[PDB]
Amino acid sequence: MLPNMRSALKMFEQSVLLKSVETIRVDFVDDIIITATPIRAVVQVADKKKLNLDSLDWSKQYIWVHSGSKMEIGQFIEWHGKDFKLVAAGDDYSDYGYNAWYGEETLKPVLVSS
Amino acid sequence: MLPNMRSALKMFEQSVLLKSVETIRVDFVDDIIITATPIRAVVQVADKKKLNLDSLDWSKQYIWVHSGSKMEIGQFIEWHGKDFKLVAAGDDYSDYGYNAWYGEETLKPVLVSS
Amino acid sequence: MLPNMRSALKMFEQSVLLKSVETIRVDFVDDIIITATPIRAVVQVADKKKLNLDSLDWSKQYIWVHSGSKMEIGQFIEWHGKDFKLVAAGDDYSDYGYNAWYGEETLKPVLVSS
Amino acid sequence: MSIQVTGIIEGPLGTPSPGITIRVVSKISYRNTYRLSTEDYVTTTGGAYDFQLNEGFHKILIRYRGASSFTKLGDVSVSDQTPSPITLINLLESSSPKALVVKLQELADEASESAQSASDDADQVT
Amino acid sequence: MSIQVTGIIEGPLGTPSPGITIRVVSKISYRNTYRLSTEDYVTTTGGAYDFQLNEGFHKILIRYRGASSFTKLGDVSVSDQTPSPITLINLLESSSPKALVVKLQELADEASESAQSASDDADQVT
Amino acid sequence: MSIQVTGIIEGPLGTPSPGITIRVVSKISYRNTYRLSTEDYVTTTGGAYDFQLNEGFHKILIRYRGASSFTKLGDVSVSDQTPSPITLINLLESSSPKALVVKLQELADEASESAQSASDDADQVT
Amino acid sequence: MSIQVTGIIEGPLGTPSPGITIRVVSKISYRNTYRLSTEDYVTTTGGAYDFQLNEGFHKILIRYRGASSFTKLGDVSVSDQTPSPITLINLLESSSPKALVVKLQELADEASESAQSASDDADQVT
Amino acid sequence: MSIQVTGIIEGPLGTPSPGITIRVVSKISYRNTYRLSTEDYVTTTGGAYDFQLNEGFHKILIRYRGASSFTKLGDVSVSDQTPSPITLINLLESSSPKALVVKLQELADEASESAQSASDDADQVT
Repeated sequence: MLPNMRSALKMFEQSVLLKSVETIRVDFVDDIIITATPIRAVVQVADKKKLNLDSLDWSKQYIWVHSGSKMEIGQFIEWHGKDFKLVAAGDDYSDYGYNAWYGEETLKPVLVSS
Repeated sequence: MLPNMRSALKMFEQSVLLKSVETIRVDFVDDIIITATPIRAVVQVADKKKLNLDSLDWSKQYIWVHSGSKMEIGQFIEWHGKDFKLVAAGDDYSDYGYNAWYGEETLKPVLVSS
Repeated sequence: MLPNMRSALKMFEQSVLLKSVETIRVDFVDDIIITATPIRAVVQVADKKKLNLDSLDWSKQYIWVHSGSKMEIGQFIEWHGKDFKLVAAGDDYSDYGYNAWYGEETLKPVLVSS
Repeated sequence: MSIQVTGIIEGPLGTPSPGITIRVVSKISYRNTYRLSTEDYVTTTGGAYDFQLNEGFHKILIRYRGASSFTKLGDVSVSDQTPSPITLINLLESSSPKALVVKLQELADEASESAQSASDDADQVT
Repeated sequence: MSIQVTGIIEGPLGTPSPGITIRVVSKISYRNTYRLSTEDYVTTTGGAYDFQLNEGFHKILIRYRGASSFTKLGDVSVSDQTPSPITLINLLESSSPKALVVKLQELADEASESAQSASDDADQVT
Repeated sequence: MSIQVTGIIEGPLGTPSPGITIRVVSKISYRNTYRLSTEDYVTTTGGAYDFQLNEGFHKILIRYRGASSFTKLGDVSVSDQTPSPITLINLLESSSPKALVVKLQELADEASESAQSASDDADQVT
Repeated sequence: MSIQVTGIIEGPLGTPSPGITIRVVSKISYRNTYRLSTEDYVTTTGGAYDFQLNEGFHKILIRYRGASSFTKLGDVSVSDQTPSPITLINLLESSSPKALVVKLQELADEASESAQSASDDADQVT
Repeated sequence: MSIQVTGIIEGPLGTPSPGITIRVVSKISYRNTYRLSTEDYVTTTGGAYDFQLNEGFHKILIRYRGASSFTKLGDVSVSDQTPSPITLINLLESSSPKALVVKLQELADEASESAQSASDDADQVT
């Protein structure tokens, strides 16, 4: 019997939107439909969000979510005001009943429907 | 009496296929027969699967299996939908009754029989 | 009274062969006599044996033995099917009654007598 | 004999659009490496395709008329053993492996017939 | 037909071994046999193995009296015509991808030389 | 056809030892025997052994009465046209690299005899 | 005397194909470094090889007629002490070590025979 | 024949030592002796060691009255002809790979010088 952290994930839940992009192109012109779903999750900070140095300073908040629902990389997660690309340090205890990912705020505005 | 973690490995088991490739070549043309066996194992994530940056982004899931059966490097392990090359951070407590390995998803489709 | 981990080493023992090479040369032509002894030891994996990248991939298993008998660097240890050069991360608690070493499988075949 | 592949364009190939077009480029090893020979086929109503095909290495492409580019259906190696009345989706599954060199060793049969042709040529003199 | 194998398993010391567990498993979707299809056979007294094996591509494993894992002898491939009364050793030596290809190469060269000799003799008689 | 071996296992001090067990494991599968087909034979009184060995290829290991593991005695490639009343030592030596040092000693030996011949010849001419 | 190696190609050398071919390249130190002399030998039916061999450093290669390339059986150093009626698989095990420089010191025997020739040439004058 | 060694073990202070445990272990597969074959001997009163040592390549280890590990004095090599009544020290100094090779070099030079002297004397008489 595979251990299932699922029940150990409900208490800490939070509502959040999980979107994915399925890019569409004709004659090499970019359009992006969206797929958004209300999914369960839990959020903690992932890399303490610092200020990098460049020609202009920039900063991207990091969150790392858990959920009972599967989360592929090429998906975004919005919880407060800015979606996070599910890019890094993710791991799928899918057979153990959940999965986790870090998150990168896409400083672009949130993909509502396009 | 060498300690034997074997009994401490059964509970967490999972069915999985263990394959190996024995390349065959004539006049330097590549063909690959396959050897697949249903083997016991246990799977956890190994390196939290991130998104690397390149001309095109890519990502390879990492799993690290244990089993009572010996697992050489040049072998793949399929558990859900994509085999993993048994490449890294592996260790053989063979005399202690099991062995472990990290895994690299070969983004190639799974080697059924060729 | 110096503490002596020796008795805390017997349970985990294993038979193993400890060899050393005493190179002999005339007119700068290499020959190697061997000295092999059956010695007590205990084996664990040392660096989880990975697959390095080069023109051709290669991998050398790592083991790290303990024994009550002294083990100089320029010696090999065979336990299953391939001797290991006693190269790295070794330490001599000789006054404490044992010593330890990492091991490098010499992909050369095992030095039986030459 | 040369094969005749036919069916209804369907599934991963796409909707049965009654204007869909296919394109086969054949790699006929001509003198030094090979020669690519293109051929474009269209479809009747209901997304129906029906066309004969020569033997050898064929790369099949699919696209709709008025579309922007093709879609790589993929390679195939039609040999003297593939079924004749077969659909395209089915044939696409029998892609070209690197057994071709071993198939070269079919020449033994040719060898034998030459031998027999020599034999039944020499004997008549009596 | 589905060939049958007879042999007497002999340890290197002239003492047969009765309790050998041989495991034949198939990994090709071949007529009346499926991928990864397993089966066992236990040797009778005198260390003599006999069984009819359905043809296809079958890899064979051994387990001696008591063994943790399974020892892999190889992977035979049996076709429609293949010597019926055969030991398993001459099955594996004569039927395995490396050995199969190399036998094919051997045969191709033999036939080619035969053809050349026949052609030259025909020329000499003509 | 199988070969037999009789000998006496003298200890390094010219003292025999009736407790050693000699194990052979098949190198590579050969007629009637399979890969990794182990077998062990206990020694008899007086430090002597007399046992039958099949032809084929075999790792040979031994273990002494007080030993814990086996010692890598070597590997032998026995076949037909080898003498049937052969001891184990000579079989190993005939199918293993000659030890460096025994060759060196034999060289020194023939050298010493030649040198003595030369010196006595110089004495005789003088 | 020059040796004569013979046997039946078995085991790791491969199946006893009735057409298998071998090739020995001998490194005869001619003037400055050496000269390589090739010689190809073929086999009779049943995979049987039988051929004499000169003394010195020989590299043996194996391949089947109609195959794509050789296989490195390996080096060997046939000396004046290797057995004459020996199989090839057995001899391949007695590969060339770097004792050759110690072997060069067998010139002591030659020196002695030269000394004895000088003595038994000088003495007769009386 | 198998030589016998006899001496009196002496501590640096003129007092013999009775309780010495000498271990001889061979490490060459040699006639009537096996690789890694061990054997012990305890000196009797007066600190006198005497034993017939079978020949081959034998490394010799000391353990004094009470010692954790074993001191390695060296590795003798004994052949068919070798001085029978000999102490162990003159065995090890005169039989060890470095010493064996260097003795061979010495002997070869001696023989060569003898040969040249004989040839020059023969020329002078002729």
